[PDB]
Amino acid sequence: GKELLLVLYDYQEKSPRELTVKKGDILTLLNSTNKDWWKVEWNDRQGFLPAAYLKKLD
Repeated sequence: GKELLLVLYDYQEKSPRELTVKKGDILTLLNSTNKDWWKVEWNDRQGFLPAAYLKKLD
């Protein structure tokens, strides 16, 4: 029950609740109810990334 996401562009965190990711990383979607910010899971981390940086793969 994992909805996968592709990171489209590098992103550097701007708060302690955000992730830093690189283009091509594959994440899991946790919550898409905010149009601008999605909560995601990657490695052992859970945090936010801007929705514009992500593509749903399912």
